[PDB]
Amino acid sequence: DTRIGVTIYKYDDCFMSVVRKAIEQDAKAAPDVQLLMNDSQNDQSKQNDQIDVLLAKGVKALAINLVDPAAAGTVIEKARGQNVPVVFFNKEPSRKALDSYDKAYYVGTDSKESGIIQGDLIAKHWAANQGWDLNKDGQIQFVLLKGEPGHPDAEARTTYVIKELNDKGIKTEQLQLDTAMWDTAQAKDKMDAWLSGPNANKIEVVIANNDCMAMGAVEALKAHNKSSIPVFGVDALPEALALVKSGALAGTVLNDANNQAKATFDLAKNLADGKGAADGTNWKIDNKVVRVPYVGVDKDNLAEF
Ligand SMILES: OC[C@H]1O[C@@H](O)[C@H](O)[C@@H](O)[C@@H]1O
Ligand SMILES: [Ca+2]
Repeated sequence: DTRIGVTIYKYDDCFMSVVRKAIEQDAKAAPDVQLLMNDSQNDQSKQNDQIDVLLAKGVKALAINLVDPAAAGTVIEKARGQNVPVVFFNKEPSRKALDSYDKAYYVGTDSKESGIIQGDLIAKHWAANQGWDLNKDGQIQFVLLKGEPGHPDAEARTTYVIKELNDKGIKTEQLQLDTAMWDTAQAKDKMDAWLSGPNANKIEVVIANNDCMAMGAVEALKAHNKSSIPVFGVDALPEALALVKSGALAGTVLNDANNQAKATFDLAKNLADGKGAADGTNWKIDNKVVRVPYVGVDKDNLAEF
């Protein structure tokens, strides 16, 4: 049997819980493979110790979902000590980090694409709902709930949702922006504060970098009887799709957990076996990276998801 060590940055991350379960399902098809699954409990120091333990247990590959993206180098040097391949997933290392070790790979997404798609969804809905322009100034007065600072998805989704709106001719005014660290409760509390402050009446649209934060905002809006304000997310979690159906969420963007899990597993297994990373698969690896497309979702195409 081939042992592959896997770390998930925290099992209670909504999206990574989906990915974790998918990778375990994929491991069923490989009777020759054993995954050693680790919850890093949102602590890079805990993850680092877990990786040491995995390497001591003789794993032939690592699949690592970092707590801290900047810690890729640290993790690479651990893997290098055993000359073990490492497939990073979902939190993208720098190009320099990936190039520092020939056995380091990455599976994830084109982060900017999710921001562009989200911006196009907002543009569509804004044009179709001019009642959303509460102050009739032709600009979107928005608040934005950001993911972890420095996380490539948080940075790209935040930059590109606004860039895309602006590029499409829709001016925007940032009323508030803060991180809620990908978390529902923090997002709910932050949105509630914004709704309880002076100038809460100016808020026209809520933009969240993910669905779990969007869901927290939905709950805060409900508490204030402000559900007329639209909310947009990213991931297309099942719970989020149910809120698209009910009208509580205006739109989201599928982050394809199933294919990211499958690519991570396939590459890790090949690398563990000493084969080419993409051998026997149709994955297109571009300079050691696989990116899986995002797809926008709203009521108009929900039936497809
Ligand atoms: O790294 C974890 C984060 O990954 C992102 O791609 C997802 O959209 C977030 O929901 C998740 O919290
Ligand atoms: Ca306005």
